[PDB]
Formats: sequence, structure tokens, C-alpha cells
Amino acid sequence: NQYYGTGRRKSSAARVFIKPGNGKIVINQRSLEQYFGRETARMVVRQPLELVDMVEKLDLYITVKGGGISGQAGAIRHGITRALMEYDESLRSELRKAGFVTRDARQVERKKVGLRKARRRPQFSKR
Amino acid sequence: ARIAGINIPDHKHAVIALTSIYGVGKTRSKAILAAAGIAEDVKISELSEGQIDTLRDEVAKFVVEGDLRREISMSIKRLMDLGCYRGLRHRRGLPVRGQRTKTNARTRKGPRKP
Amino acid sequence: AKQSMKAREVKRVALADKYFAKRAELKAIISDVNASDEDRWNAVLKLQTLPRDSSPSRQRNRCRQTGRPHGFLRKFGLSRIKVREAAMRGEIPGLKKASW
Amino acid sequence: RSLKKGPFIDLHLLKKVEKAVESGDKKPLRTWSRRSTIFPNMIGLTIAVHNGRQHVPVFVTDEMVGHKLGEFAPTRTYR
Amino acid sequence: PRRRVIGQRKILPDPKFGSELLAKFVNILMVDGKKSTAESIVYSALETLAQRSGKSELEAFEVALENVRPTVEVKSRRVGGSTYQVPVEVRPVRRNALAMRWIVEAARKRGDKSMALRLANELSDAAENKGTAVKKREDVHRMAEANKAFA
Amino acid sequence: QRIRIRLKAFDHRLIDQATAEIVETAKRTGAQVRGPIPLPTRKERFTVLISPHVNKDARDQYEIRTHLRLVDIVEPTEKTVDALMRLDLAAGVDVQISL
Amino acid sequence: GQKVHPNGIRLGIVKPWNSTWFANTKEFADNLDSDFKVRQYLTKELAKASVSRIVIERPAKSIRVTIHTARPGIVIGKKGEDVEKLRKVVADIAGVPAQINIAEVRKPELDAKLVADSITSQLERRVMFRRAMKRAVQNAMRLGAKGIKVEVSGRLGGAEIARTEWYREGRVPLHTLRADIDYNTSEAHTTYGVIGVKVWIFKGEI
RNA sequence: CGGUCCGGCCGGGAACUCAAAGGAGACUGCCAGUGAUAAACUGGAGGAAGGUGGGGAUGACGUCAAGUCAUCAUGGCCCUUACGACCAGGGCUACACACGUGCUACAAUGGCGCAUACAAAGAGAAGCGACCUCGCGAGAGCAAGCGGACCUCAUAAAGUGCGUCGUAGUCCGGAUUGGAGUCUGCAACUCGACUCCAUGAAGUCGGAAUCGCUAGUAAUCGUGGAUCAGAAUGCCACGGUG
Ligand SMILES: [Mg+2]
Ligand SMILES: [Mg+2]
Ligand SMILES: [Mg+2]
Ligand SMILES: [Mg+2]
Ligand SMILES: [Mg+2]
Ligand SMILES: [Mg+2]
Ligand SMILES: [Mg+2]
Ligand SMILES: [Mg+2]
Repeated sequence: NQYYGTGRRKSSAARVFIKPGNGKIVINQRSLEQYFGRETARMVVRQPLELVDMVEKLDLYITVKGGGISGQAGAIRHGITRALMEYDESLRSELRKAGFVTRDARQVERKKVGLRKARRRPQFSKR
Repeated sequence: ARIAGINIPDHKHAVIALTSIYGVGKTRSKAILAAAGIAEDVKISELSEGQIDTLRDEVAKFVVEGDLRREISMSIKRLMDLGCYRGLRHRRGLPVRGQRTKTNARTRKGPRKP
Repeated sequence: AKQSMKAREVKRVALADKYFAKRAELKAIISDVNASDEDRWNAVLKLQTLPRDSSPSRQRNRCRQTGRPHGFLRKFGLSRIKVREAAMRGEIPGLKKASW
Repeated sequence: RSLKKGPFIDLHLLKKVEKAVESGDKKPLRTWSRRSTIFPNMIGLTIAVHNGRQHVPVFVTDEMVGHKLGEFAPTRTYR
Repeated sequence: PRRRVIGQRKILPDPKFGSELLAKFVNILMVDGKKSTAESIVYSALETLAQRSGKSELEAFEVALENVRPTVEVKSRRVGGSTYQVPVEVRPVRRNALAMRWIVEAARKRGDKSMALRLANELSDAAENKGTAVKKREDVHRMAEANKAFA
Repeated sequence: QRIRIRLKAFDHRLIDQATAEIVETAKRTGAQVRGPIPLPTRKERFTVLISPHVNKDARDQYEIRTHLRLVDIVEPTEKTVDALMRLDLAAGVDVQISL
Repeated sequence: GQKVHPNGIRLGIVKPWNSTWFANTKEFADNLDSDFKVRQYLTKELAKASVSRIVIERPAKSIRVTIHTARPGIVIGKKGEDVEKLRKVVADIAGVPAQINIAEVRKPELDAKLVADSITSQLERRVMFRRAMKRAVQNAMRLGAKGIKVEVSGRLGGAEIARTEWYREGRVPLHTLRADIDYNTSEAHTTYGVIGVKVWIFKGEI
């Protein structure tokens, strides 16, 4: 049976499936390099496979919907770590230290009435 | 280099070199090089006297330089003699098209004075 | 608004359904058909002879109780002021102060 | 400015231009129709175009064709 | 900061060499929230700086940073209507942040073809202490040694 | 074939309570019942000026939540059709019958 | 400062709608003006009949008006004499067929609209505003009101300078959404101007 | 999993994403230090979340005879063959100037050309309007679906890859004006938006002075909506990077 974990950051939602053998990464029926044009986005999904060892130990089939580049990339990072604890549960200690278990609750703040943006107040004039 | 309206085009790329003429913008410059069979990303160097005259004959079709200047000046004077709204505004040096005069009209009016 | 200004809108509505709904639309679409008559139509001319107030674009959206021409909302048919008054009294269904 | 499918002209002014050709040149044609396009059958006529208060008489020329009657009638006084 | 005593936000390290100091550096250079184009100028400048100075990318930065790093600075304080400049010893974390801030501001004020070139030539000038960036530490030094009595 | 019912109401604790009546009346009178499928709520938002004159930044914000419920009954049994027909539903709930 | 409408803020929390019908963007404008018009008639016709609330719901292509009244006898009449004449013109105003229901308001001294309308009718009879308020408060508290607040604004007793006077007894928590606050307004059209009446009745939490 | 027109597209599967109703959870509760053994704060564990977790709604008694008789209501006053009422044209858009709020800039962290990856929230029948066709284009003709997690508005743009320009009032910047059009509307002269061709102002980072913002904020990048026949750099709302 497949080892599953859901990961989300901002409006992005990523589903992660783990099966042992090889070091394959398939994102939305595409390659890791083919989907993300930035290497900074490529390294964050590699992060959970540093503390917990893998070079060619386990494969991953991933699908992500919504958000943007770092939004999707950050969501997958949360999903891998959730699928990793689904497989072991002793890895929790190593995953808390790196802070990958934590769901980044930082969302874009609503636009408010009387304000140009979420917090940006229009230019005041005394006279 | 020397094309139609006396002007001496610089030794830059073909498309930008042709925009130097009064009456030829980005679109006309592209259409002239496409009709004469010349590349857009090539400089004035290598472009022999045999490739220059074919562009001069190509550019000769549309009104350019001094011939264009007087044509624009004729259509402006025509409006002024007629006595229409459009002409009276060219006569007074103010925004013709309908733009506000209460403020920001400094392009047509000129720099402010107390 | 004024009683006369309210009355003016009634006239503009009554004439909008009389002509520019069943007759003037027939001569406007006719003044668009390229296949038939490219010169001799008079349809552009006979549109002028029809009353002005008959055109649907000549009507102004006014508050159904007060008559206010500004601050109108089509969903309720009222001005921002009377919308607030009726919303707070619970007379507007499913409407309440929202937060997110 | 306007769609190539017919230039505009008021019927009350159009009939006044027709009545002035057959009956010969009269006094200035008192009209409020500033929105009408000048036609070739108008050249030589004196049309009194309103400005808001007074009727401005403008002698119709060949070059005035295509333009509106209100262009030759200034609406705002500025001195 | 009247009542509330806040700490300091710990930013993620550099995606290339894993330096937190370079991650602060890319952020200082970064503009309009474009991290992608920001690190692109910082790495291209480091590549052209280490190559034209004798490798050691992390060390060639440190040499240029040691010359711009300030020891003391003045603090505006109005005691009796009069504004006195009090010389205060700057903390080690702010020491680097100010040193980096002036490198980015001095390269921005340069007339070179590109920002990767402007940065590289500014880091070269600072490595030999002869630029706009080192002068900003010098002017801050003369300001401190003058008001030395009000310490 | 299949009978599709679409429910619309502004109150949520009214739509799923009237849906509970339709689902229960159908499953009791012997029919295959799919759903209650909760379809997305359309949130119509309105921002009005609160002052009768000037005072631009002061505003009142309201919404109209249009809740949706989809109930699909697979078996068109006469015992189920007639039972659903003579069902006293809430007045503030719209019922859309699709064949 | 400026307070939020006590009824409006509690809608969906502890207070119900006065219009429970559903419509789309198409007929929402037409039904809302029909709801005004039907209320306009009944408030005008049953003015002496002590009407506190009016609930309008639209079952299919019909109108179900629920009149909340302190005097049901005069609203009903002689064995459906008055209900029939109302239902007849309500069906004419709405277009769709009409069905009128009458709801009995047990303790009127606890209903905001009836307390406000009493004060309003009293001011128009040339009674002292202080006496009118004090009686409203005392009547409410002795019948089990957990709290009460009554306000009267403008040219009080006919005075040239307008004032805003208010009395309060018990607990009136206007910030607790959980709290059952019955709020209503009424206008007294006096010989020396308009006098506004604001009443708040706290019936308890949850 | 079975079948492939390699499209969840069709049987199916109710796992998962999501949708929307109900429920759990965080209370300084635990540990340690500080502190009058108190309140509290600081740090740590566990935890998706920690000290009001993030945001909103909610504005006490009152203050300024503060704003609104032009939303409406209304005391008093004033006009009542006119201060009322109908209509055409005009004005609210004038222009020696001054001030306030914004948009767009002055460029290589950028301009242009081609290729290309990833959103969110909305609106829609007198409507949103695909596909196809014509036009360089704004658009036009023809005509499906959809009162809508189904259909349409609608291609997100920043970003990434390659090529070009090489510090030049420039392949920066777009004002102004000339010519020709498109659409809405009885009707675009005064005074609409948009396109095509040509034109190519000022401006190379702003004196005295001054404003916003403490985190998914500032900064920047696009998207939608109300009003609306048509008319957004304004307003209200949305996510992307950060
Ligand atoms: Mg040119
Ligand atoms: Mg009136
Ligand atoms: Mg209009
Ligand atoms: Mg919940
Ligand atoms: Mg509170
Ligand atoms: Mg005053
Ligand atoms: Mg340009
Ligand atoms: Mg703060």
C-alpha cells in the first residue's frame, strides 16, 4: 500500500505518494526539472530527503493545484514529510528540528476599506 | 549611408536605422525591409550600394521628410482658415482633442509664467 | 427627488416598451443588415421622428422609494441609504454584515 | 468618430436644405441641429447654428463637408 | 518598540553555499520582491569577482566586508534643545548589515553597464579599501572621533 | 431514468434540514438516493456608504450566501414520486426538478 | 459615538429575518418593492391596531403575511370581517394570491416597537416625556425585562434648543451577540417638530 | 483497477484534492527561570497552531450649536398664470494660475522579439457569448453551450529559456498633434472609449519641507466586480513573488 501525506502552503495544495525503490520525482505527469524553472524551488522539495536518507531509496508521485512557484514548492515539502511519518513515525523528532511538519499559516491579508492595500494607508495631507 | 530625405542613417541595425526618417516608424521600417528582401538584424556594413537603392525606391512610395512636414502643416492651416473648433485651438495653442485646461495642459500651453 | 423628475421616468419607461422594444429595434437591426438595402432605407431618418424618451438608454436608475438618482444598486432596486435601513430591519433576505 | 454605415443629418434641417435649393437662397436658416454632418448640397447656404443663446450664421464652403455644424459655433465665451 | 521587546527573524540560508550572511545580502540587494533576479546578480558578481581575484568565493566577500565593517557610530539625542551626537559601539550583527547596505548603495550609485558588474567592481574596490562604500565607514569614523568627549 | 433536485436557500440550517426531509422520504419509500451533495456557496458581496453625505472611508459591508444542495434519486418508483410530490417544504427554499 | 443597529448585527445570531423568502437577481428588486408596499398599507391601515412586526414569506407564487399584533380582535374583526378586506387588496398589491396570519403579542410592554409607538402616541397627546419614559421602564422591568433603555431626541416639551434624554434600568449589554436585544424606533410628529424614540429591551442571554 | 482515439475520456473507485454542514483543538494547561511563594513575563516541550495564533465585525459617558432640510422625513419661513411645469440647444469638461490625491516615467534589478511554467476571487438571459470565418487591428458575420463546481467572460502577469540593444535623451519615456477607422447610442462638434499609420514634449531620479508601512506587511505583478447603453490611472475585492 502507498504511503500518503497532504501538504499545503498559501493557496497551493500538494498530494504526496511514497513507494520504495529509485529516486524518481513525478509532478503533475512531468519531471522535477521540467515543472520548476528555479533551482531554489527544486532544493526545498529535496530538503526532506536530507535528514531522512534517500539517494535511490524511495520513489514519489506528486500532484499540486493552486498558488504559485514557491507556494507549490513549499506545499510539496509539507506533503513529503507527512508521507514520511506515515511510513515510520520515529522521524517526527528529526522533522520538527528542520521545521517541515509546521503548516505555514501565513496567507495574504484582505484589502480593507479606506486603505489602498491590506495595510497601505493613502497619503495624509495636513493642509 | 544616405536615404530619400537627405538624412544620414547611423551604423546600427536596419530596422532602427530606418526609423530615423520622418514618416517611418516601427511598422513601416519592418514592411520596407520585408518588401526589399533585407534582414532586420543586419547593420549598414556589408549592405552594398545595390541593397541601398532598392530600399530608397521602396521608401519612395509613402510621403516622407519635407514632403510629409508640409502635408501635416497644410491640414493644420486648413482647420485654422475654416474657423472650426479644431482650428481655433491650434490658433490659441491649447489642447485640441478635448483635454482639461483647469490644470495639466503644459505640453501645448508651454512652461508656466507668473 | 422631485415629483416631476419621478413622473419623467414613468414617461421614459412607458415609451420604452411602446416603441424601442417592438418597433424601433426592427428598424435598428434593419440599419445593420449588409445583404439588403445599401442606400435607400430611410430607417436612420424615421428613428428620429420617434419620441426621444422612447430610447432605453435615456432612462436613469432611481431609488424605488425616495427617487435618488445616485448610489443605486440593481439587486434591491434602492439607494445605498435605504438599502442600509431595510438591511438592518431584516427586510432584505439573506443579507447581513459580512466579515472574512 | 462615427461608423461608416451612414452619416447623420436631422430630417427637419434636411427638409429645410431641400426647401432652400428649389425656392432659392433666403435669409439665415435658423437651426439648433449642431449634431448634423455637412453634405455637398449645402455649399453656398447661410445656416444659423445655435451656440446656446444666439444663432451664429456660418457661410457653407466646400471644405466644410464632413465636419459638424457645431464646430463653426463657439459655445463658451473667453476673454 | 516602546513596551514590546522583540527578537530577530531567522531567515533561511543561501541556496548555493548555505550562508545566512549571503541570504541577508541577497535580500538587501533585492527590489520589488524579485528574489529570482536578485540572487542572479549576486552569484554573477561573485563568479566574476572570485575569478578576477584568486578564487575562494566566501573569503573574497569577507575581505571586502572587513574594510567596510564599522566599529562605532553616532546617535542623535536632544538634551537641552541642542542636538548632541553620542558615540555608541555598534553590535556585531548590525556591523555586517551596515557594511553590506553600503556595498549595495555604492554599486547602485556606480556608472557601469550592469548591476552584476557594478557589484563586482565595488567588492574589488572595497577589498583594496578605495571606494564610495569604504568612504561611508571613514565619514562615520571622523564623526565618532570628533564627539569623543560626549561618550 | 434519474430525477435531479437542486435546492437553493439563503439560510444553511434550513436547506440541509429540508434536504434531510427529501432524502429520508425517498430512502423510506424505497429508492436509490445519491448525495446530499454540497455544491459551492455563492457569496454576493455589497459595500455601501454609511453617511448620507461625504465621509468616504466609513462603509457598511454585507453578503448574500446562496447555499446549494444536490440530491439525486436513481429509482423513479411511483411510491417515491407521489411521496416527494406531497411534501410540505420550507417557503424560503427553492426546488429545481431536472428529468 | 456611533453605535451599530442592534437588530441588524444580531441577524442570524439570535434575531430572525422579517423577510424569509428566496429569489434570484431577476425578481429580488420587484419582491423588495412589493414587500415595502404591502407593509406601507398595513402600517397605515392597522395604525390604531397596535402592530409590532410584519413577516413576509413567498411560498411558490403566493404571499404569506404574518401580522404580529397586540390587539388581534380589531385586526380580525367580526368573524373574519377585517382579515378578508386586507387579504383582498394585499393580493392586488403583490399580484400573486394572498394568505394572512395573525400572531398574538402577549406582553406588549416587552415588545420594542409597541413601547416606542406608545411613547410616540403619548408625546402627540401633549404628555410629559419624562413621565412617558419612566412609565415605559417601570412597566417593562415589573413584567420580567432583564434590562431596558429609552431615548427621546429633539425639541423636548417644545424647547428651542434640542436635547437627547435617556433612562436605563437593569442590564443592557449591547456588545454580547448572544444577548436577546429587541430594538426599535418610532417618530412623534409634534407641533414643534419631529421627536425620535429609541428603545432597547434585554430579555437575557443565549 | 479493466479499455484506449492517450483527453478522467469511459466502465468504475469512494482513497485522495476540493466542495459545505456538524464536531474536536490552545486553557499559561505542563516544565524551568525571574518575580512579594501573587499577578505576569521569558524560555522550553508537545503541537497544524502558544501566550488576545493571523485577519475582520463589534466604537462606552460624552466632545466639536462638527457634516447632511440636495436620499428621505420634518417645525417655521418664502414662491404659488411662478422659486412650479414641458421642450430644443448649451453649461457642469471654460483656463493667467495655486494647492491636495493618484497614474506613468526617467531605464540595463531595464526595453523589445520568440518560446514557456504556476493563481485566486468574481460576473452572466433586454446577459456571458465559445468554435468557424473575414479584417494588420479595434471589431464584424455566422452561431454552440450556459440562469451555470458542467458553459462563457479569460491568454494571468511578474517569473524562467534564448537572442538583441551596450549607458546614448537612447530599440528609455510616452505627451502632443496630423491622417484613417471601429463600437455603443435618436445622436459621439462642444465632450466617449478603443484601434491602425505617422509624430516622438518634458523628464538622466526631484529645493525647503513631507507621507505610508513591523510580515506574508512594505515593495512590485497581474485578475475580477459594483455603478454602467457607452464611459476607471478612482473605488471595492483577489491572489503571485516577497
Ligand atoms: Mg521616425
Ligand atoms: Mg418629495
Ligand atoms: Mg445613464
Ligand atoms: Mg468547521
Ligand atoms: Mg469586544
Ligand atoms: Mg455649524
Ligand atoms: Mg517604447
Ligand atoms: Mg501596529
